[PDB]
Amino acid sequence: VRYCIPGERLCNLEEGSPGSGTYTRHGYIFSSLAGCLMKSSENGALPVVSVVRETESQLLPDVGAIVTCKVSSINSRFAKVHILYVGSMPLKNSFRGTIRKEDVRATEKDKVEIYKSFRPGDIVLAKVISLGDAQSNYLLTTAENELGVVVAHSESGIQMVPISWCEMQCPKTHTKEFRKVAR
Amino acid sequence: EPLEYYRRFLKENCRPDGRELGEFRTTTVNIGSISTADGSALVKLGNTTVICGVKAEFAAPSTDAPDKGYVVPNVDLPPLCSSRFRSGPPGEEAQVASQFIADVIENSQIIQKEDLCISPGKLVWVLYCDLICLDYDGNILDACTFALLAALKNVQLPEVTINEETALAEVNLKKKSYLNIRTHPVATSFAVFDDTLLIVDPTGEEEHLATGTLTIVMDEEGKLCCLHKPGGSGLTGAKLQDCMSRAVTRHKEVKKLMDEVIKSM
Amino acid sequence: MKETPLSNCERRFLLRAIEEKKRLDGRQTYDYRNIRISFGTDYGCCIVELGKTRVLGQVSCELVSPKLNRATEGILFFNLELSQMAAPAFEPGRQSDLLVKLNRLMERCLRNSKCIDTESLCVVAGEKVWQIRVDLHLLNHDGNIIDAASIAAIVALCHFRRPDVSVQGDEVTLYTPEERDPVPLSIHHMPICVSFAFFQQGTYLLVDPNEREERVMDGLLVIAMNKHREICTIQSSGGIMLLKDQVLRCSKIAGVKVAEITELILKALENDQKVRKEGGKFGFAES
Amino acid sequence: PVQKQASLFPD
Amino acid sequence: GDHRRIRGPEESQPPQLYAADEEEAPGTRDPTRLRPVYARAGLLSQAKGSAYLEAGGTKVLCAVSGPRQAPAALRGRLLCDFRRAPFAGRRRRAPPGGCEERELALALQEALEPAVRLGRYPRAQLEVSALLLEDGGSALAAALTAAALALADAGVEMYDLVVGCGLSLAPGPAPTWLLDPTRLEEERAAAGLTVALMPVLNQVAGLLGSGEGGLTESWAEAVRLGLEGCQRLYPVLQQSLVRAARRRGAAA
Amino acid sequence: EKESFIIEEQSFLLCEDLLYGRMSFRGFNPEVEKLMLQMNA
Amino acid sequence: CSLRHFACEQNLLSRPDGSASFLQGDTSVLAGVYGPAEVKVSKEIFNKATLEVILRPKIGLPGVAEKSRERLIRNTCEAVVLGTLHPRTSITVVLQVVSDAGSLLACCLNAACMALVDAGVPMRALFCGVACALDSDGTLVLDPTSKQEKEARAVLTFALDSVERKLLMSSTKGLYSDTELQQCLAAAQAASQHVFRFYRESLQRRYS
Amino acid sequence: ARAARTVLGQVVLPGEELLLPESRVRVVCGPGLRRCGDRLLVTKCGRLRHKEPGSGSGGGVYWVDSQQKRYVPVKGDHVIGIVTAKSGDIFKVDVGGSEPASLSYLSFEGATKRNRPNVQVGDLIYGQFVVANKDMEPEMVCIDSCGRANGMGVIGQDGLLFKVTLGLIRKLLAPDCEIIQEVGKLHPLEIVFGMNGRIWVKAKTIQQTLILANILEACEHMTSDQRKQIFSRLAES
Repeated sequence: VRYCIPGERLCNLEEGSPGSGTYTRHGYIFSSLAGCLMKSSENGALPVVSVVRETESQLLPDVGAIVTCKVSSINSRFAKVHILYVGSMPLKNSFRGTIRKEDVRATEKDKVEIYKSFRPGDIVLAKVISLGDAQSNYLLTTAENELGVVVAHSESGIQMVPISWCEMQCPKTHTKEFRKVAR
Repeated sequence: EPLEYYRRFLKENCRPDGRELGEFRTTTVNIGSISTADGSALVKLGNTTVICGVKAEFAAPSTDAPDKGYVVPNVDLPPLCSSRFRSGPPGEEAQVASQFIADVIENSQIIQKEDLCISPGKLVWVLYCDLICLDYDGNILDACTFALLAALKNVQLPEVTINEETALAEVNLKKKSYLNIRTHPVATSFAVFDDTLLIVDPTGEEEHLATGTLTIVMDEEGKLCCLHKPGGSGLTGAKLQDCMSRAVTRHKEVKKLMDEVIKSM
Repeated sequence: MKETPLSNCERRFLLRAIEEKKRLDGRQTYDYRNIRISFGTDYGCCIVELGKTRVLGQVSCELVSPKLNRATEGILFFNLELSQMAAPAFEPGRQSDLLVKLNRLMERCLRNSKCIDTESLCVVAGEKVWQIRVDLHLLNHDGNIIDAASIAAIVALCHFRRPDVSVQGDEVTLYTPEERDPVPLSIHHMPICVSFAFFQQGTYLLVDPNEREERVMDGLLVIAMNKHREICTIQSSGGIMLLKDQVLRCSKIAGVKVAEITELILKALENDQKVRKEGGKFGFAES
Repeated sequence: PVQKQASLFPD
Repeated sequence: GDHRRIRGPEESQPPQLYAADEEEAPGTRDPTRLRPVYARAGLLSQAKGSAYLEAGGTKVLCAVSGPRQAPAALRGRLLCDFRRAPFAGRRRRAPPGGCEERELALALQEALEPAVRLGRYPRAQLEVSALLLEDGGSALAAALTAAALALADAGVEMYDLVVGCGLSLAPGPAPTWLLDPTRLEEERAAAGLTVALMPVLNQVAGLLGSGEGGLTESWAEAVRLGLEGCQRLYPVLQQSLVRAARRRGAAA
Repeated sequence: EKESFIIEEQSFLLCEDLLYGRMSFRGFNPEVEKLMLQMNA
Repeated sequence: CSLRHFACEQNLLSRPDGSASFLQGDTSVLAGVYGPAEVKVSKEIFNKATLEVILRPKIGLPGVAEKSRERLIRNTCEAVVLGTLHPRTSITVVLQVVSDAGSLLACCLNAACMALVDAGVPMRALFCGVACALDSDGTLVLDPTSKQEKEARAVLTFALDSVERKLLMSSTKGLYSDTELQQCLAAAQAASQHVFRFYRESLQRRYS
Repeated sequence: ARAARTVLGQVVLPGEELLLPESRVRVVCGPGLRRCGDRLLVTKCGRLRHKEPGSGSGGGVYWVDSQQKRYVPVKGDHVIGIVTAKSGDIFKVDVGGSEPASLSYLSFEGATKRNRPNVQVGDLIYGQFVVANKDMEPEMVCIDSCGRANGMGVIGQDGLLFKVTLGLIRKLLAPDCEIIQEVGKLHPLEIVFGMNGRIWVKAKTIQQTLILANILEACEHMTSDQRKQIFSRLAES
């Protein structure tokens, strides 16, 4: 174990290659961060050196993921969300995703309707597909019956229970709201 | 799911940090850390931090009260405190806190403006007390008041004289004189959740997700200088007498601290 | 926020009703709306409301070191504020063009016309002189301001009274309104503006336009006048091509209009003084 | 250069 | 009158100008000397990265509010706000400033842009905020070093660190270049200078100077001397960063 | 087997009966006159 | 009575949504409300209406004290006003001090409430504002006059609610004690009862 | 907190809770009411009012006849609008609320890609909402569900569009109004009432239109004197 510094060299190119958090100058590699270095080794025997600030080391929500999020804004077209838990490990770097209109139910019917599936201020979980290019807009999908809304607060302040596929109700009083209930 | 996550601790008579809903965090000070200034005081409550520098200058008084040496506070919440502030002029919180500090200075009467007149009608001191926040983890008013008081005790001023031949005044930066302060106002904060739950010294999040806030300044001789109650879910005197008691306790504690410090110099 | 847009229907209807010489509420072109002048309790406050446009005016005094170029005469500080209650668009620091033009126009009109006596209000020539500021506030915005702002500033500056002062050598002694009777100001002549609005490049002209008429107008001619037929200011805005006879006629109109407004103002002040000389802290005049 | 101790931010 | 701060007096002059004395002069010392330095990174909590540096009466903070959305056009930015506390220096100045704060801000930006690599931080602006709690000599150099520490702490990428150093000129008959001076040696001075470099690749990043006088050779000697000083200072900052990283590893 | 006992509405129609907005009096746009005859019963 | 003749008037101004002139004795405030309207993505917040208060006197410019006071009013209204109904919109409350004769906040609050009413804005409960002045002798006075505020050692503005007569806001000048605070608070509650009776009378005569 | 039946014609003020009698019978909470548990909180000053359906099972309905100016996008309300702009397929129209509503180029009666409607900026419209909610921008349409514009679409031109209070409309559209009936005898006309306080009127000449608009914006509290005065004026036009 050794902590490095944004100026110190680490190794010749003949003794390693830059993986991340580094750069190269004439016949040498040079760190670029205050953190811990590590030289991994492939079966090829040529090491890959890298430097990491393990405070928030790295996370990556891949395609076949299951990520929770919070519904902030909505429209007849799409509903935007914020990423909180990628699996079960939270990430203070809250990424921002989107859910399309048709990409809401496995049946893919156009009859779907956002205001009857989602509402602003409720938590869902979905599957990412596209990372995005400019703003890294994750596009999430809920084309599955064990997906979508899990917790949802009532008209004003009550938490409801998922009775059926597109129904939810508050336990104190009685009122049938409409969502894309999960499971 | 922050609020829910927080009620869980609240109902276990605790907090997610290890405080028993009625106690503060590690309070510390440092006096005389700075030479360029007449008075200097650093205060920090765990992560929260504040620093007061009080400079002394000359100025001409008004016509309604020639024998009044001005005391001008100004609070600065620069962007390095928290990200909720941006490079530019002062926002709203800085200005409110400034007016709070000034209201205190004027009502507690810790200092007699008359004790700052050299030659009435002609000269009088002006104490520019500049406070600066450096970590806004919460409860910045208590820290500001306490640091102000500390530095305003540290401050020792020179002595000046008047010469009729020259018709001007001269200073003696060698000899000096401390500054008499009568009252020792301490501030105690509170955060009121939905109806009846009052937490003391609320940090950042606890103030973000709260229904109301409260602050109370409690002079030593069983009196109050300010009851800052900006909005809230409401309160009855029964949820207020308890806060006043706790404020008296905090007064005792911080006054002991400040005495120990000024005596350890 | 923003002002709701104007439909082509309303625009065309207005233009046509102008063509046919028909206003909306039911008045002619050479007519103002019922202007009311109401007073407050403190000498120097006046609420003047023409139709729906209400404007408040306060007058305050101070003693200060004068400016070297003029060590004999005092100072005067105008200011007009467009309160967000006047209309939505009047956010702070956004509608700055309107503020600038109104304030410059009012300053010009009153100050440079020498309406009051900046000399009478001297106390110590070189050290301490008076300082009269006047704060106008726009409360409701329905149409014509300049007229309202001016009537307000004038009613105030004619319904204001200074704390009396005694002097000997350099010894100056101020006193309170309860120890002596405050002294009024010194006016020479009361000017008040008059606003004409041009429609269809100059063909039609209206007086005291409402808000819609201001939205479908291309040009605005302000003319300041007295009861003695003395042009104090005139201004053309809106990027419009007028002529000579137009300004001549508009001036011959402003004459009568200002005469009448002045009669009213004087009546209002008379009634307020009469009331206070009988028990009562108000004064009211109606067009 | 040798170091010192924090007159202001001791730990 | 400012309507965002408390109503104070119009003008206010300090008492020193009304004093009557010949202030004390420092005298003699080892010209190639450096003051004792206390540099620690990781002071502040609510900030992604912060640093604190003390050298004599000099006391400086710096914080880094990290990337905040706002090729050669999709290239990062960093805007720096230098700011001296109103309770530093013999005289008081209102918080705003507008004369030298902005000059020193430009200096910091011109000395940081090289070290920092902004290709890896596109469409982003790093808000660097320096604060000078007490002035006791070389200030701009302390600010460069503190901003460098804060950046390296927040974990922004770089090429090398930034080390500053301030020099002055003795107005004596035999004028010698005084290294890392005090506010007294700096107000009783003829010329002043400030170097800042990246010691690994040995490249200046931003310098500055001024003079009641001088000449080519003198300025050159000053430059090289400041370079040597910065070299001799680098290890302190190195150890500080290592220490902060160890404390982070300990916390988790 | 439960059902809501009170429901939140914000429409003045269920609340209160109202005629058809667009109308006409003795001649203008007889189409609106037949609309009146139709929708107001 | 223990407090002084005080009247009000609704729907004065044509351009703003709701307006109210509230005067007591010789202090007179004027409030104008712009109901749920636009708001830019910077000022807004989901699931809540942004309430913004701007208070401006009739002399000089607004500085700091008025900003503090308008924060107080802002948070009081956020306490009573419902905003989970009208998210992503802005309610705006403009206050103008036609006259100043002490008991200022006790007038601004009442005017704000009446304006909010006239604008048909969904409120959870009315609120009111009173002011009690403790002279040196302890003799308190409700709805004081500027003379009484200058000749006194403490002044206390209390913003109360109507449902359960709690304490929504408290702004104090001077220095006072505990028992005095409690008793002046009780007197404030009685005064608030009277003010609420007055509101009901005014609205009864408005809907007639 | 008492006797919903005893205050069905009295002035209720916000904060007031009122409760209703009973196993029970379903009821509905009006616009100016709100539900707190099994009680009704009031949110707006108003002369309370009640109604019951001709049957005996419906229970009842409650509300407050609150007067005001600002409008809120509600569902199933006929509303005038002012096209503010067009973005590609959909063009945004103003209503007088928080934000501008949206139409679709194929919602008007009989329109497709090869047959677009004639809507120009500044044009005024008479539509109704199909999604009016606090969480989503409101979309409106100028066509009944069956597929025919039963009076909807663009208004037209050559008229006066003014604005009045909402309670004034809620009253005028009543089948027992006297003013709007008496006007059908003096001179003809044709007018659109929009539930957003916005009214459109047309007649043959313009003097008549102006007299009519003034009447309407004043008819809330007109005196018999002014009443017959303006009636005589219309008779003399």
